[PDB]
Amino acid sequence: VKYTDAQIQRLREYGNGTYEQKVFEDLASRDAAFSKEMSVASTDNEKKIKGMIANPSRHGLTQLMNDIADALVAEGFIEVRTPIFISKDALARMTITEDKPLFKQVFWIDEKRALRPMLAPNLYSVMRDLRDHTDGPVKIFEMGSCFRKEMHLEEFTMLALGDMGPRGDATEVLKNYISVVMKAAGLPDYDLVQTIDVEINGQEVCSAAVGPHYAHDVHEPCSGAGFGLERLLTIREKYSTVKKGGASISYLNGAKIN
Amino acid sequence: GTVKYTDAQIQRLREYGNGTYEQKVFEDLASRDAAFSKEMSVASTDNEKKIKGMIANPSRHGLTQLMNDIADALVAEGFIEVRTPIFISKDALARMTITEDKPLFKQVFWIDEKRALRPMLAPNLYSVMRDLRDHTDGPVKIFEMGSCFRKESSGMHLEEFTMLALGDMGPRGDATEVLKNYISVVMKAAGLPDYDLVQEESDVYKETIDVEINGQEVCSAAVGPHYLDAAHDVHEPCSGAGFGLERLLTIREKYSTVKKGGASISYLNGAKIN
Ligand SMILES: Nc1ncnc2c1ncn2[C@@H]1O[C@H](COP(=O)(O)OP(=O)(O)OP(=O)(O)O)[C@@H](O)[C@H]1O
Ligand SMILES: Nc1ncnc2c1ncn2[C@@H]1O[C@H](COP(=O)(O)OP(=O)(O)OP(=O)(O)O)[C@@H](O)[C@H]1O
Ligand SMILES: [NH3+][C@@H](Cc1ccc2[nH]c3ccccc3c(=O)c2c1)C(=O)O
Ligand SMILES: [Mg+2]
Ligand SMILES: [Mg+2]
Ligand SMILES: [Mg+2]
Ligand SMILES: [Mg+2]
Ligand SMILES: [Mg+2]
Repeated sequence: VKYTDAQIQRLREYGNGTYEQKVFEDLASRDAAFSKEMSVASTDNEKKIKGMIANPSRHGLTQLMNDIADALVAEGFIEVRTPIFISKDALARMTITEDKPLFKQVFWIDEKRALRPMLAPNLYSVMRDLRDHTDGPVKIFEMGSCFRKEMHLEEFTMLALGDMGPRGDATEVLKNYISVVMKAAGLPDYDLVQTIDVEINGQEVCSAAVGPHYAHDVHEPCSGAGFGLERLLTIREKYSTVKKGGASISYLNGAKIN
Repeated sequence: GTVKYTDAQIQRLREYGNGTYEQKVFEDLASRDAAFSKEMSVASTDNEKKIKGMIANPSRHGLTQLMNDIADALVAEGFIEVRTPIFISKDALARMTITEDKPLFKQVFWIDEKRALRPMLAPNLYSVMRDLRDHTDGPVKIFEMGSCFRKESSGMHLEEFTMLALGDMGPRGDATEVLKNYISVVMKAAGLPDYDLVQEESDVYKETIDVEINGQEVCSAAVGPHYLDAAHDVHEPCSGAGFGLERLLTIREKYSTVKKGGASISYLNGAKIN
């Protein structure tokens, strides 16, 4: 037998082991193993919190953002920051209209504005405006919170990068940007799947595309990529749920504080 | 003379310019208007040069850099950096005494009947601090940097702004002296070592110690008060402070409005891109 569904949830509350694979010969040995792993998880958790208090660090998600950002600046990307509020018109230009499944996921603030569910609308706007000021390509990125009604969080942190303007072998260039990010995040091993998706062990962590010309008749060449940063951190740190590494009032850097 | 730029001219000058236009005086309307024309061209020229420099030398964002500079200083002092949700509950607001009758309540962006965009970081920081007290007998020192939201209406006010808030529960030594010292750490790390501390009235905290630069508030801080601590199950000396990071950046970089240094689709690091 295996751990019961309820035992798995109990083990994952304080523990970050891999519990779903354990197999046992009878209920007695399952229950003995469970008691031991619960005790170890809880004590390990307590020690980890005591260590953060004794030797505080930058938050794990902030650190991951800084590691990636310094890699992208070194590659010539400008960091931008855009508003969390976006307009209904802006969503509709992303083709996010009443009929699109994503539309039902939007948090509205009033009749005309919403919490952004992705960074792309704002980033494309900023890229196009920066291209008005130069003959060369423009490469930018943003990291920030996005929101969707719902490895899913209602508030999650997206990294979005974009490259607009003259570029040769766009697809190879985009794959290299993905490499830069994944390597800077400490996740060098990953699969590319088909638009390009990045997966680790079947779990999508990025969606990227060349030429998303989805207002103007004539477009600049453009490519971009969006990464879920809590997902990357969860996979790298081997946290047993996606709720432990990001923003929380129950978890702090993988450890449960209550 | 006594003639100033008109209010509309000041707004037009500040759109692309970061000069100090409100100080200019003129003898008559003709001279005012000629100066306006000249200073508008200068402002746009200077703006274009800044944009071209940013394109030629890609960099981290100014607000992100300020956040990193302050955060590293606070971690060096033993503060834990936390990140908490932007969503908070109506009950959490009530525990801060932000209820239907209070003016700040009118400023809250509601997401549904029971949840709002946080207008301040204290509700979540109080929760995390109290839980961390369960794991130590010593001081509990935490901070968060992140977006807060208020309906506003406009000088030095944004609807979305970035607060740095810190909390210190059970400090070693006098709570007010410790608070003043951590304010000093933040302000020096921000590159703004010259500031005044001024006692100010508060609906939530009764009285705050505010950080003011040339009369402009950039931080409110408070020890307690006791009723507010006890509402969050805190029963020991406690203090905290909340800094407006865009206001700090605006003053340090001498930007002419508070809309230029933070998140924007029109401005990038003090320059207008459209
Ligand atoms: N609710 C969410 N919680 C956490 N991360 C998310 C969430 N939605 C998207 N992401 C991350 O943001 C990236 C942006 O991609 P995209 O908007 O296409 O996601 P998606 O197709 O809705 O994802 P999924 O199928 O996993 O729900 C996703 O690859 C994922 O890494
Ligand atoms: N709308 C806003 N835009 C930008 N910064 C803000 C805004 N509201 C508050 N802040 C910053 O957050 C800090 C802590 O918030 P606090 O509640 O004390 O502000 P406040 O007393 O309402 O400010 P003010 O009187 O300027 O409106 C303030 O000192 C200020 O620097
Ligand atoms: N008046 C402003 C700024 C302010 C002042 C004192 C505070 N004291 C605290 C103590 C413990 C935990 C959090 C806080 C907190 O953020 C806090 C914030 C506001 O709250 O927005
Ligand atoms: Mg989805
Ligand atoms: Mg996807
Ligand atoms: Mg106010
Ligand atoms: Mg005030
Ligand atoms: Mg104040």
